[PDB]
Amino acid sequence: KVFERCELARTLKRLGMDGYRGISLANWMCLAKWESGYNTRATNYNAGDRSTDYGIFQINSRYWCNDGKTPGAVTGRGDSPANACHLSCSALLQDNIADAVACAKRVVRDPQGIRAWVAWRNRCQNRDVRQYVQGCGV
Ligand SMILES: [Cl-]
Ligand SMILES: [Cl-]
Repeated sequence: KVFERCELARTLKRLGMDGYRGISLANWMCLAKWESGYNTRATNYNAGDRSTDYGIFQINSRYWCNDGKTPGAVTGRGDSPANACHLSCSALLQDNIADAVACAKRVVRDPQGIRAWVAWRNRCQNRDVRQYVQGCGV
């Protein structure tokens, strides 16, 4: 699904993203915009490390969801960082963003917070992001 700007804004608000782990709704808006153009079915393969970015927030398969084909995990068990969101990557390609939202919340629970996405740094950090939520009634 390709969300309209204010429609997404109202949806993220309802899903409790405003101020989640200190991140304003405008920053979440800035992130989705640059990551997918508000497209839930967006995917990007990284030839470089053999991982894929899924969905509206372009969540990577190396750490956050399982797609079975990305190299990198434990062989056996113990201190296991893989599929942190406990979801099939497919779940991040649905029109309903509840799962993508829950996963994005888990991502920012780590020290880097919203900095986990390089695009946020290049395109949103230290910028006036009010434009993304203006006139949406949020
Ligand atoms: Cl799933
Ligand atoms: Cl799975």
